[PDB]
Amino acid sequence: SMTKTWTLKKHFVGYPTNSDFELKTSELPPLKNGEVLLEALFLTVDPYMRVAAKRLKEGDTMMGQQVAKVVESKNVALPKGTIVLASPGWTTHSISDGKDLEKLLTEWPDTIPLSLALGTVGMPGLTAYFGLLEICGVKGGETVMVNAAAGAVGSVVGQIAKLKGCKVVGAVGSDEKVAYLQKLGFDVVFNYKTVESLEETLKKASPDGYDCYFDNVGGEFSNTVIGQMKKFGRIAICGAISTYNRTGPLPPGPPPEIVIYQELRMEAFVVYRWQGDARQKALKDLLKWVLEGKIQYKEYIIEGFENMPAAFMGMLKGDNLGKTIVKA
Amino acid sequence: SMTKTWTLKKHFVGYPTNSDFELKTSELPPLKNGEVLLEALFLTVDPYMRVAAKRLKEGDTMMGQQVAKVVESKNVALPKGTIVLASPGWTTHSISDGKDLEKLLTEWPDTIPLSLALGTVGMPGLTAYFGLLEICGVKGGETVMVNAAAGAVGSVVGQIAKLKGCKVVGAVGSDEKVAYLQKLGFDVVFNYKTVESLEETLKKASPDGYDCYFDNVGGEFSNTVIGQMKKFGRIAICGAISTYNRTGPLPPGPPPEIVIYQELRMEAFVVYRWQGDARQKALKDLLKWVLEGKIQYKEYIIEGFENMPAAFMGMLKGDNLGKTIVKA
Ligand SMILES: CN(Cc1cnc2nc(N)nc(N)c2n1)c1ccc(C(=O)N[C@@H](CCC(=O)O)C(=O)O)cc1
Ligand SMILES: CN(Cc1cnc2nc(N)nc(N)c2n1)c1ccc(C(=O)N[C@@H](CCC(=O)O)C(=O)O)cc1
Ligand SMILES: [Cl-]
Ligand SMILES: [Cl-]
Ligand SMILES: [Cl-]
Ligand SMILES: [Cl-]
Ligand SMILES: [Cl-]
Ligand SMILES: [Cl-]
Ligand SMILES: [Cl-]
Ligand SMILES: [Cl-]
Ligand SMILES: [Cl-]
Ligand SMILES: [Cl-]
Ligand SMILES: [Cl-]
Repeated sequence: SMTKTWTLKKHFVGYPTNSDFELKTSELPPLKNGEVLLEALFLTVDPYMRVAAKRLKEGDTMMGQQVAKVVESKNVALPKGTIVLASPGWTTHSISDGKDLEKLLTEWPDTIPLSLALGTVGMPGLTAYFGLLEICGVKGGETVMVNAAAGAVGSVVGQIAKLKGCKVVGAVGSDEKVAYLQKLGFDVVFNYKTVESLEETLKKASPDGYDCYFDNVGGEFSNTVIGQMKKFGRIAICGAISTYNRTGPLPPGPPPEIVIYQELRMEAFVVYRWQGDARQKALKDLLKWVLEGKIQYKEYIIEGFENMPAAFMGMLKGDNLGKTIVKA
Repeated sequence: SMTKTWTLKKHFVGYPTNSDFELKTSELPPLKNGEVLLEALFLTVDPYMRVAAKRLKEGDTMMGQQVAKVVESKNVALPKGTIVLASPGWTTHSISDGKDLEKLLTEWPDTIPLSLALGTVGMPGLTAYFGLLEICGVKGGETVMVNAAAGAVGSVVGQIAKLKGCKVVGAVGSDEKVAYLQKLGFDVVFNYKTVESLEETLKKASPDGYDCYFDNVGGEFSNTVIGQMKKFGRIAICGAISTYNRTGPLPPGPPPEIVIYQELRMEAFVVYRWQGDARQKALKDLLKWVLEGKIQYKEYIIEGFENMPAAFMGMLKGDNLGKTIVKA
């Protein structure tokens, strides 16, 4: 069985470029007993891959998750036709012994795109769920600041916060994204590229400050928000996408006098802290909320495996409205 | 009755120098009913004063706490001879209505210097107690990193950590402070000014990394420690003394990739979060541990109120062995 694979040709320097990637074709070996052949249906690209790539050797396959189908099987538990979540990296076909696969929720209806299993009802949505509910620890009535708010993580954060009775202020990177989050029920949404002053916009959005900060961006954006956190405010550090492609030193941290006298609690997290049973319960909640209309979503589906680098680079730049997914 | 007062003549640039301070002599107003006249016995100088000074107007009294004796009284609860903690600033004599004064522990013995009420068995010791036990949440068997470790905060952090069954690594600025903390039972103590590599020294001190970081210093030192924190490691942000006297650009924040991958919890605190009740129980614990020999101490007593600016500057620069105190 042939396969195509995207490899890291050269470690990224700044933003990735086309030349940093190399497509290779190879033939996979026959299956051994207990193994399955997986055909990728949908492949995700996500900001963490800009960081995780630094641990690869040049020539290695780019890491990542996909929704795949078993197209040949010598595994009793995994017959032909089985849909799984797998992480063989950026490849069209792969062989698995089954150990590391995750199966689709049995509740998964044929009325919603399978690509959502990589987004809203997948690891980004779970990142939003646990970051907001357990790290921010919202109980209701808080004012929550969320950046990269039209991303797959941030848009779930804001919609769950509304369900919990919070006020939500969201920062986005385009005018279309403003309308999107307006439609989704955010209390305040602004385009951070076009406001005159981030400081003044955040102050008008919540004159008495912010209880919780769900931080995907980092850098100077976060320095500005930290200056508007209430005493004992909570920051959930999910990502720092404004920094991952840096070529020079990081910006200065926030003035320590602010952090100390406001007695801020800042905790970083990764979704895999929560184990399988907790993630399954949360995925079922996310799916129920989607089917009830309480969580809406947008996807940016790009056709063609050959476009996966372009998908990744466009996503890193914020060029796309909705979760970026490649359809094989 | 006359008083001498140290005022801020010029806002500090970098570290203070002598010409930034001005000593003034004035006559205090007569005592009204319910008031007491307080004579300073011991006055403390502490790093937070360097930051708090930025908010003063030129001519204002420098802020700070002292142990004082009631020498004239119209307040039945505070007869002449009563010893109190008071915060009138850097002044030899002051008037109080009594409302914010604190008597010492009832069981305070005459075998313990009164000046310890400004150190090990006072606000520095309480900062150490709550920061380590509640913000870091040590439970036993952890490895603790503490910097500015020979101050009253740091020395109490290390000795409480030892009595809880932790390993403690301390960073100090002089060889004499290395010997002091070695005698106090710190597992590893190093002079950060003379090591070839802070990264390598911290690695040798704890090859598997740090569970808890009690941080008084901040800046680049803390960025290095953050790269050696264990997964779910906890940072108690008490101070950032490396930034208080630092000219020029502020230091970069820590690499977000490390903070997020290690899922660190970083919380700032001030001792005033804990109300007078819980502070009293902690103070009793500290006194009992001093009397049992589980917490030892060293003070650097400078004679003469006229030497208080010099005491402050030497303390800021790390040049004094033991908590710096001025004896009036
Ligand atoms: C899979 N996962 C959890 C997660 C987080 N950090 C990791 N870091 C590493 N090194 N390795 C991992 N596997 C990893 N996984 C995810 C995936 C995507 C997003 C995320 O932020 N995605 C963007 C995608 C933006 C877009 O598609 O436009 C978003 O805003 O939702 C977060 C967590
Ligand atoms: C009173 N207190 C709490 C505290 C903290 N920050 C504040 N900040 C401000 N602006 N105002 C306050 N009153 C204040 N109080 C204290 C006092 C001293 C130390 C302290 O760290 N002292 C040094 C003294 C160092 C030395 O003498 O060498 C130490 O390391 O023990 C900490 C907290
Ligand atoms: Cl190119
Ligand atoms: Cl390499
Ligand atoms: Cl997987
Ligand atoms: Cl966005
Ligand atoms: Cl819930
Ligand atoms: Cl300065
Ligand atoms: Cl130090
Ligand atoms: Cl020290
Ligand atoms: Cl000594
Ligand atoms: Cl991880
Ligand atoms: Cl205890």
